[PDB]
Amino acid sequence: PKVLQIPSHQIIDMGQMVTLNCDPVSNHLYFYWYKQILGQQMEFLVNFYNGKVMEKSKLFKDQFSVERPDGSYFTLKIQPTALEDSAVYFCASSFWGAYAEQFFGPGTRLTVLEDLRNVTPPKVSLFEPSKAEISHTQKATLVCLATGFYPDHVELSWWVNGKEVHSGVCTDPQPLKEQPALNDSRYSLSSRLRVSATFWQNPRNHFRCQVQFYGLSENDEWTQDRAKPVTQIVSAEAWGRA
Amino acid sequence: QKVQQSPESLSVPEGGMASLNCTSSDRNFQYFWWYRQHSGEGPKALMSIFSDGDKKEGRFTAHLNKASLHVSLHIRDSQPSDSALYFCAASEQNAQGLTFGLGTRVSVFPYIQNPDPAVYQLRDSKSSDKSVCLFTDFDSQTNVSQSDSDVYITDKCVLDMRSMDFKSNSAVAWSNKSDFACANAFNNSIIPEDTFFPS
Repeated sequence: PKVLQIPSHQIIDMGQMVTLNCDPVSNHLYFYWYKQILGQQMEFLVNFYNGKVMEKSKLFKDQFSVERPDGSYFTLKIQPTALEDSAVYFCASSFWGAYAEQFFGPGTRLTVLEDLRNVTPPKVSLFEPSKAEISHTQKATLVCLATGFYPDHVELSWWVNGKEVHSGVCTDPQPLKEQPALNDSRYSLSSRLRVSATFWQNPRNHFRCQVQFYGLSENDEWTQDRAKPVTQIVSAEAWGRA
Repeated sequence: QKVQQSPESLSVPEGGMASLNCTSSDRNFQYFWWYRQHSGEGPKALMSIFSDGDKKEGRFTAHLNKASLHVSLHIRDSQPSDSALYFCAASEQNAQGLTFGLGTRVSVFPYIQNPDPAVYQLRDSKSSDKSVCLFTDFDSQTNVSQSDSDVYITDKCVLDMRSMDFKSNSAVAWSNKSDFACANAFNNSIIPEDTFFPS
């Protein structure tokens, strides 16, 4: 019993249309769109039942389109996209309507930019464990930095001997702005993976920090000299050492 | 703000208790929900409370007094997975969207049994020129302050080495500024006098 949403991330420039898709619980009759600003304040936009938009808040711009064609996703379409539309949009559905538990999707993170020319993938560096830490604690912390990326659509994961690990890992909850002053600032993100020192010391062990970057697609034009900053993975690797 | 929540945020030791409070400035909204949201997910209802009194769902207890429109959530035996943003949401008698409070951010922190605060330098695996400073193994109530436009310092982060039943805090700092070094990386923070600074 989980509501689904795609896409998880959307970057778009101004004056366009984007489509937010929601797949509500199979037998639910009431569908909702909400939006969350700056990772906290949650605001109702609009709901839908009996095949029609019903309630709308002051935040709902009627220029937006809300539909649920037979056998297709519940959708919100934002047009023309504006900078102020940037937010995480969450869909929800419920069985009995008002007083029923509303089941929320995982959200779509929409970033609207003035132009796409600044989109830039991360540089990723892996910093190896300190000999002093190993000496003092019998433990070894690897640190990974993803830097210089924009906008801040990334997910970081750690891979040991070709297998993803979660134990021993902690990644900053949010990227930090490199130049707080700017509205166009690039971001950095750090993570640690801590393993027993003897595991880091084993040269048969392979460690990889991986950053999944959400960027441009083939449908986006690119005329600048540097590589097209497409959706891609950037990783840094190292083998354990004595 | 129709629905008002407090406190703004709260730190709770693992195994500990927490009390979240909520009110409405509008007597029309008398039907309340508590929702929880983890980073990168959508809200998930914990429980509703529509009548005066107490309701229980596992380690969670909600209380409502309609007369005063006081609502609260009480968490017992807090678990690391309880770290989340907690929203009070309400709806009016008479289907509408929910109205949410600003939320309370709850962090459940580990009790560090044998604290061993230290700042280490780690070198880049592809180039020995660049490095970061790792402040680690400090106590969970140590506060890491942000700080110079060209010096970067992350918030403290709890990692859990599951098989060892071992958790530890860390923060990372780095910079290209000529005067930056691990010895002074975290100077704007109050750190234990016995912090280990090797070389």
